[PDB]
Amino acid sequence: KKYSIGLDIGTNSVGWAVITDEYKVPSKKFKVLGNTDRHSIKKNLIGALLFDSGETAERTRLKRTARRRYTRRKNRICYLQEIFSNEMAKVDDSFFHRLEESFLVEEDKKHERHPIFGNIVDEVAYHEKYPTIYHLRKKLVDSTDKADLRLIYLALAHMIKFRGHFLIEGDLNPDNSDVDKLFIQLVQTYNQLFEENPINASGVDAKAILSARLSKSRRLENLIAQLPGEKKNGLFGNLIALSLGLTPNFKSNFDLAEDAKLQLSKDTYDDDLDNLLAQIGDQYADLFLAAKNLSDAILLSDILRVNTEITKAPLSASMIKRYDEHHQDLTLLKALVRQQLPEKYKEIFFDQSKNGYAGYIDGGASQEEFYKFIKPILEKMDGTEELLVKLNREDLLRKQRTFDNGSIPHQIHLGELHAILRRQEDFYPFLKDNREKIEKILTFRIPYYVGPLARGNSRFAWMTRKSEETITPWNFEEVVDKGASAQSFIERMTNFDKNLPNEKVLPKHSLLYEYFTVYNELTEQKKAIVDLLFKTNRKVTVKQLKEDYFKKRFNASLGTYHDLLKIIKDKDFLDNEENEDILEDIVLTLTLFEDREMIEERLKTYAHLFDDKVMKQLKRRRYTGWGRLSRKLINGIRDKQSGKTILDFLKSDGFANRNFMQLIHDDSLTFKEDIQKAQVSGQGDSLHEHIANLAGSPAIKKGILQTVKVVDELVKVMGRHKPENIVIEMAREGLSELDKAGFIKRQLVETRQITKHVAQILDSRMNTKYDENDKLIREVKVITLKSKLVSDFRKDFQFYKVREINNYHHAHDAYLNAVVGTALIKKYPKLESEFVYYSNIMNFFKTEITLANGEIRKRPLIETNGETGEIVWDKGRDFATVRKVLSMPQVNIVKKTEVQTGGFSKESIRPKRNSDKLIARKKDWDPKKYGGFLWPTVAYSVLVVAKVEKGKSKKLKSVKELLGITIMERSSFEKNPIDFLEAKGYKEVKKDLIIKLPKYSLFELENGRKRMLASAKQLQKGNELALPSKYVNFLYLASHYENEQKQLFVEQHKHYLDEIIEQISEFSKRVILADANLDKVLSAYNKHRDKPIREQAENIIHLFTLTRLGAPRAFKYFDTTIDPKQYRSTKEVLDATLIHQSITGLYETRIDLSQLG
DNA sequence: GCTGACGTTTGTACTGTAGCG
RNA sequence: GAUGAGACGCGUUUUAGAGCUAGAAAUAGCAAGUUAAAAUAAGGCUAGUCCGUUAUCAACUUGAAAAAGUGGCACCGAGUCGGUGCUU
DNA sequence: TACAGTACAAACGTCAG
Repeated sequence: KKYSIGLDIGTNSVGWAVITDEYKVPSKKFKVLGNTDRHSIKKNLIGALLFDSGETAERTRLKRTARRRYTRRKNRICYLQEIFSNEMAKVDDSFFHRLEESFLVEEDKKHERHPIFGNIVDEVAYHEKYPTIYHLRKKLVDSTDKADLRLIYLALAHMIKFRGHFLIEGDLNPDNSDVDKLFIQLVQTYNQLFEENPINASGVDAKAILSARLSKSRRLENLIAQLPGEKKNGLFGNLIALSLGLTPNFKSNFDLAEDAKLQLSKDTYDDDLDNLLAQIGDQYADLFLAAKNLSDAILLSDILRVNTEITKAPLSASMIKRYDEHHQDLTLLKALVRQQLPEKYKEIFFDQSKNGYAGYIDGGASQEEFYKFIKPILEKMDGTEELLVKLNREDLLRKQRTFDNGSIPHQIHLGELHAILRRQEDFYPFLKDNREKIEKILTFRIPYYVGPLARGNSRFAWMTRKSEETITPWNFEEVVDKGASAQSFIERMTNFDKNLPNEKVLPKHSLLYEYFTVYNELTEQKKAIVDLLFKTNRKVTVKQLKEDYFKKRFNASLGTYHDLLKIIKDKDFLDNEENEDILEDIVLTLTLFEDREMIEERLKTYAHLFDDKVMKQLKRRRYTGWGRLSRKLINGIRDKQSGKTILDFLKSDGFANRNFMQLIHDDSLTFKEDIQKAQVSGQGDSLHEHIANLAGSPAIKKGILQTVKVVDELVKVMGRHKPENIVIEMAREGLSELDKAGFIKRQLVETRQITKHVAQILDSRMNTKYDENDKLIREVKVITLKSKLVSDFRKDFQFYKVREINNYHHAHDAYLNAVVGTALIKKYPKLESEFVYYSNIMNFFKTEITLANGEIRKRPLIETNGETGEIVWDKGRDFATVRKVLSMPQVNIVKKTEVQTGGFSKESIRPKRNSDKLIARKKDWDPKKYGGFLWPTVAYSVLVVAKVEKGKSKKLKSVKELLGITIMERSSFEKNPIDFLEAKGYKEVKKDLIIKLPKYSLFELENGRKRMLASAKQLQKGNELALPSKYVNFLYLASHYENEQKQLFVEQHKHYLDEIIEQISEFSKRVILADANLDKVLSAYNKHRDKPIREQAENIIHLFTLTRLGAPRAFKYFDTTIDPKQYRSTKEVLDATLIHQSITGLYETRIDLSQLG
């Protein structure tokens, strides 16, 4: 007999349901394997697979980047120490070894305690002479003294490590460092985006309003009070506030519906800024870059404020003069305190937990916590005004290692490098011989297009070698094949157009992209409009359109047409038609790279077009990002009837215009057929490659894979017979004949490309037969549904969903996918070109139709299709079946058992203490002496039966125990489990009996109670409530008590509130075992029953957190908060029935673990 | 979010200890 | 909304930065403090200025692995699946 | 020889990241 499937593919679950011709689900009796006494189990063929959500590579990428950064940093040091190696070995033989084991305690350390000089006199006197490394650094710069080589090393290393940033290109000049010149460039950028309401920098001295001895807020308001055209709430004002490192609300400016807060000091500023630009435009990107550059410049004028000489180590000198300022302010504060406020001293300067100077130096407090502790203490205190104003301009008792040190360029460290090096060349000859080598060590940066410097063994790299020898800062220029590496960067980094695959996506400031998007929005008058307006200003207002042309604002812009007209300065060149592709490749070099030499090497191909000054400016220009479209989509394909391209149709289209999405979607044109012919993957792909070829989140792709697997298993069930229909939903998180048809399309048809891709995967998986001709035979037809059809079925037919009760709702939604899609496909035979891979198509389920006049019109109760004579939907019989299935108490819910993968532990390194639970950070490093990590991630648990040592008599006591293999020791456990377990103290373990138990491994124990494994030390809730349809339909309708017969349905059935509460009571006594929670709940229901039914229901809807599957989690009922009963034990599952579940969950293998021992 | 860290806060083995002249 | 490449700044951890004074003291008073080295997943071998947190994974039989293979039907009912009748 | 003194091992909240 024929059957169908429906699937509810969410980000966290895949509902699956099997339905016969009649919409009823089967219920096969499945075979059970293993040592239990149930040889079979009856299961309904409906279910949902639950799984933890597929996460992005982003955090792995961030970690990987950190790992490379640290490795290259201590190669930078190793290169330094190699250069110093022989000559240090003379000047102080053990010095680099003393610096190597500096982290060690004295018993572990082979050499002396004090790392620099060995002895306590010279090292203490180093620190007295130099309390901060910047004292040594400015000494070595200022002072031609023949200083001890150890000190040379320490300053050079404190610059080669911690070398600042590489954002300023070439040398340091006032055109890219002075706050004045840059504020001038920022106002030019503001006036470039907004030619309306500009401002003039001539009234504002950014060297003295900015960088003044006042706060961010004083300087902001002094700046506003000298701008004629602006005000502190406005756009330019918030840009300066942000530059000032304050946190403005640009949503007040762009009139955004959600809030939009920005702070340049914040570590997620890039994400927030990117959301801001998705929301406001792309034109703003050079405005915000100029404001970021201004923040870095005023940060540089604030940090570099000592100016006693131009060569005079200006960073080190300021860190010193700050130490001077800090030690006088600290002498002042301590004296102030102990003479005029004699108590409270200890909480400030000794406590070490509180946010005073104790916690600020000695403990864990940051400068902002310290300012929020100290401000309430300088307030209500006298004589302290000089300190309070230092705190107000955030200068009070600053550290030298702060969050602001990321403003420091590498040219500052190179000038101090060069000063130190060629201040001591004439005393150390190897400092002259290798000064170019050390200056390369700090200056060298691997370019963005070369990647990791692999030797074939990297997944990530593409670097191409001109020589087979070891890469270095010095030999990089010749051992890397830069050209081949950059061509490999070109070919790896180009993404591909999802509309037309295997075609490179354009740079998003491509000029063919610009002409296209302006024309697309603007849909010979077009030609006149763009030549007169869009080629003459960056953003055409509709007032200008009417005044300049209708007499005789638009989002889209030719901004790069304007940039190039500004930069290369001859207009007749950019309007010239054969000059498109030179310029397409210029914008492509210029968006692809961020390196000076690679841009210059590629622009050298064009050195004959433009003069070396504008070429210099063109290489100084830089663009970022990428569009969603390829030139073969915009201007390559062409219609076979009319004989023009998409772009030509955008330019001329007759009397009636079409948008780009219509040039794709239009039936009449041949673009859609060419696109759908091209949509397949080149030369094909595997299942896994195809899902990694889809356009979506990894969680959705995980759902798509679990969908494919539950389908392949729902045909491994019921004898390899394929389903006649598969219905898919990707979950949501008058009229003329062509308009009646458009309202059918509006109802029935998926707009989201991911689901069509799912239908393609399932189709190509299921359908594998062919004619004598090339014609496909498709044994399965794959249906894509839409949630509104389902949700209308749910809402209209009193058939409601409220997802707090149980995870059955995923399975019920897939059953709803199955019945709605399978009724639709036999109701409408001729419409299978319209959803397989009268106008309100949903009305065939209805009993009665309410018309626009108010009147009522009836339908047949049995609903049938006239094109076949087939019965399709028997109201009151299929409608009754679906209510049975939604009520039905057994639904297979499988939490996918998963090996936990991820970080070895939580990231924070905890201090040293006598606890055994600490995870050693190295193998040499005893946690009792060094500290270490905590909260290791259990990768999987393992059931071990063994002897272990017991008592002072050292008995070999036999134990069955659940041991947590952590992610760290998974590799060693899987290398040899016997010797790992023997090293864990488990003796003569039974190898054939060892049972691997990943997270969410399921056990059944008593009275049907199921409990599942979070870890060898923690368990989670298994079962869930079968509340029959009446109770769930009630509790939706009651929680939505606030059509009126639906309110009366809730004032009737009052007792269902009591019945639901006693069913959850019964159940959680049976399964949840949180007695004091049920007692609180039953007595609180007695306490609060006088609250309205609507309030009752909405609180009981939250109360199912008492029963929901998985982790115990806190919840509330009116005034009362109920805390989780955490199952931090595992002793019982050792004698439970372990269940190994199939990915659908139908097939089972059950191990009664009590039989093991 | 939710596994586990880290205390308190109870519940189990081992040695003492018992009015006496 | 996927993914990748180059740098930074901190943060943490241990160590070094002589503490002093008393006095039986489980440390009180005072003084000090700003910095640095090192490590930043353990580590791995093809030994690279690389790789190590994404994806993937119920169980059983073959297979180094890749991978393939493993569970009768229908009915009547439903507390998470229970029961009856044919069949091998 | 039953209970007392008391050194020792599971369980039960709030943090912690």
